[PDB]
Amino acid sequence: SYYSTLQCRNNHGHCRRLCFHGEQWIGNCNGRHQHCCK
Ligand SMILES: CCCCC(=O)OC[C@H](COP(=O)(O)O)OC=O
Ligand SMILES: CCCCC(=O)OC[C@H](COP(=O)(O)O)OC=O
Repeated sequence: SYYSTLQCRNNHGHCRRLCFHGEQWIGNCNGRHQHCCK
């Protein structure tokens, strides 16, 4: 329930529903529609 979020944040990412301009969607975080944006 936490490891995808942690892996995202440990690899320069932030969990968002929509990535910011210039960010890449590299995986998902935990929780619904929470996307890892780097
Ligand atoms: C508000 C979440 C608090 C943790 C929880 O209830 O566990 C359920 C899921 C488990 O992780 P998933 O990525 O499978 O949703 O956590 C995320 O909502
Ligand atoms: C139906 C579950 C969708 C979760 C997903 O990872 O993929 C779809 C994403 C969901 O994120 P949204 O921000 O669009 O809701 O859509 C991206 O375009």
